[PDB]
Amino acid sequence: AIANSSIAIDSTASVTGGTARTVKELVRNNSELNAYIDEGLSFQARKEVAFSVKVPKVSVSAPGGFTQARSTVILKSPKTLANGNRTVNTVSIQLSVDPETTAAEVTTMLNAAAQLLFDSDYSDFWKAQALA
Amino acid sequence: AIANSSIAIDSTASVTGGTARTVKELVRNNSELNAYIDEGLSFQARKEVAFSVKVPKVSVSAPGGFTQARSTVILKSPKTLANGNRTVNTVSIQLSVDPETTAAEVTTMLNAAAQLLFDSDYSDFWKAQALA
Amino acid sequence: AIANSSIAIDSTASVTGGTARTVKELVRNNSELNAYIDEGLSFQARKEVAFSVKVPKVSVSAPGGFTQARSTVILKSPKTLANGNRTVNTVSIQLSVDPETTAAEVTTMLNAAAQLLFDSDYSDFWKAQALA
Amino acid sequence: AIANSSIAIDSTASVTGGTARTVKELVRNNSELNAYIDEGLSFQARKEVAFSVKVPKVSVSAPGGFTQARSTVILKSPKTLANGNRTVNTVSIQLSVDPETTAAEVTTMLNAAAQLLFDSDYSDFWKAQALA
Amino acid sequence: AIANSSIAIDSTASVTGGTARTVKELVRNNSELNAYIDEGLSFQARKEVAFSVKVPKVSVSAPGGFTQARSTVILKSPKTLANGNRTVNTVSIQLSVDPETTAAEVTTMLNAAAQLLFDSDYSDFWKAQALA
Amino acid sequence: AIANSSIAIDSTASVTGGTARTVKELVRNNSELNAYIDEGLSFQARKEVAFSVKVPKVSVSAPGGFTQARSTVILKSPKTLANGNRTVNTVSIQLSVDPETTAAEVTTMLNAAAQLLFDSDYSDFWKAQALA
Repeated sequence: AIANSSIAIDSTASVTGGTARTVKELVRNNSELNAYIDEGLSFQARKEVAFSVKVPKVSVSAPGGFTQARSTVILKSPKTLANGNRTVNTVSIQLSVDPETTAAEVTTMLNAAAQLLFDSDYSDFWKAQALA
Repeated sequence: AIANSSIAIDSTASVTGGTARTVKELVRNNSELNAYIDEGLSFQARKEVAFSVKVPKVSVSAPGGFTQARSTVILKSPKTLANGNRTVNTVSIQLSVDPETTAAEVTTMLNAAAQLLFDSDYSDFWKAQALA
Repeated sequence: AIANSSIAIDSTASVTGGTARTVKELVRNNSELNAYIDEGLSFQARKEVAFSVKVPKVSVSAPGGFTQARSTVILKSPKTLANGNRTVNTVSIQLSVDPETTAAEVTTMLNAAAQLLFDSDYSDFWKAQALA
Repeated sequence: AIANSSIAIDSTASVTGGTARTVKELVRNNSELNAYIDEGLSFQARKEVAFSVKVPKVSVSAPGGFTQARSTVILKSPKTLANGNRTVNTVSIQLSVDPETTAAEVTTMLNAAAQLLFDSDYSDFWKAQALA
Repeated sequence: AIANSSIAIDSTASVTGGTARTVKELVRNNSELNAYIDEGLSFQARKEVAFSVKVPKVSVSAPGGFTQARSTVILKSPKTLANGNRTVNTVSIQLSVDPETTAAEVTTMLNAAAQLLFDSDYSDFWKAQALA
Repeated sequence: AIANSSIAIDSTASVTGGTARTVKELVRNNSELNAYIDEGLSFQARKEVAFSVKVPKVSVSAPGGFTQARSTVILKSPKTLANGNRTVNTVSIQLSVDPETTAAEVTTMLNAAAQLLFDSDYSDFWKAQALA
């Protein structure tokens, strides 16, 4: 259903229901912030999420003088299989903007990308792996 | 920010306001879709979200037996600089689950990851690039 | 200027007027803090003061026995030029005392150094680069 | 105390109390001016301060054509240890500005850097070497 | 003494002596956290307590799946001897516990372990090394 | 948490939870004392705490005359895991302090160290290894 879909641009996103958890910080080091979501689960099945930041550096290429500012979030979800082996399902979110980018342009990018992974038109692409 | 933030697990995410754009496919093949968000803009200033897919491959030495079902989305965003040059800002979202994962465990991961895109708690992390 | 100038040793330095900004931490680790003075500016035009630290290392062939306690601060300041390029002006302050130094001696040193930053006598030296 | 601190930007700094000394100039050569603060002390315990200037030169890199203009001040504080060996405690202040920088932009930098080493919060960073 | 000493298991440990100091962190380095207790002492005579973690790593050995989660706390209390030189008196504590263990057991173990070091029975053991 | 945690120096540590068990010694071997807490558990499920002393030895090095007097306590709490096997969760404590130390400072150190392990700020550090 990635075809004539629909997405609201420059819109406010909200969340209703669910169970409010808490992101507990574990270690901040090496431009990385390791944390975990507290759902009252065991250590082997947590919801660890890692926040990392890559600050821009001066360059000669990169038309504007500096490399892009990258911000990456990886959410880890341990899954237990039928046999009993443990696997981790991950979602990575990486945002690379030029340092000249305004906060309103980043907000538009953030909100449009949020609906890209919760709008119903993309359900089969994420779950069924269906391009059309 | 990233420290004591709350995320509503297994909630419903919606959108209000904004302008409804259609998204129109440009090019296909192979296991790779290319589209663009139509908002009445020029050819160089259009959004252009891309959709990639990596099907589960039958491995041997892996949990479950197969490799993971990778599904990537990249939203591009052209921006013109103070020197007149042209660059692109991107948001890359990769979902990597095992094929044994159910749709409901995937709908939870997407909703959790979508919240760390638009939740007000993680704003200084994306725009100010402030880990804490 | 630098010739017959007067510096008030062991005085009290204060500030009047101006706008009170908060300074916000960006990134930590390791023995290196990074912050930014928040004055409602864009990401490329923010102050961004950084804090470094070198702890006293126990040497052998040194006065007192250990190496010196180094403490560095670098205030950055973005500036755009007449050709549209971006550069950074910096102020670097390094304090290097022996571990046996008392707090009042460090207070005196910091007061003298601060005086040799804002005293009207040393204005041509910083801006006009006039040695005398 | 480098966290939610406070600094006045574009403010006037003043000094009260203390004992007005005099900076007597010793040697002015090689883009350097050696001087000493006169407190009626011995030669082995003076408050020697060195002023150095590094003028910009033409370049092809350095986006604006010139290297930065640097002004350095080193204040030396002889300390006598318990055993009896003599060490020197130094404070370096290096200001590097692009030559296009206005005098108001330099004044703002100087005033912010002044409070960076006399505000009561950073007292823990300079003496205790405490990042937070 | 040690023999026939009584320990109250699963007990709340209070404390009432006053002199509420503050643990201020200094550096972080590699998966560590070096802090110090702010009591107003000298710079090289303060009590620095260091924290460290050694999060479990998935092994093939370790009958239970993988290594334990050890947490260390070293409290360094410096001392000036009569002869004149300096020495540090340290108190290290480690918590090598299997990651599957619950938080109630850890609280039980922490209380039982901390029930030593202030119980009157062990006073001579900690001070005079009176084993028997 | 660890940052800005308060510890009350020179404090009386009480305990009120009940369940007054008894430490019964088992063996002595070489300058050691292996005991166990009598809670009615099984033979290989009881908690054994081992005490050991390492009295000073007159050296030529050791700036203070001779090595420190160390006292170790290891609390071994056994645990049966879900997989079925058995493991031990241990809490070791050491007091390597210089023999010239008075008993008052040793008591201060023991109170400060035992003020950890039951303080609320360090709960997350001991349980989830939440350094930051």
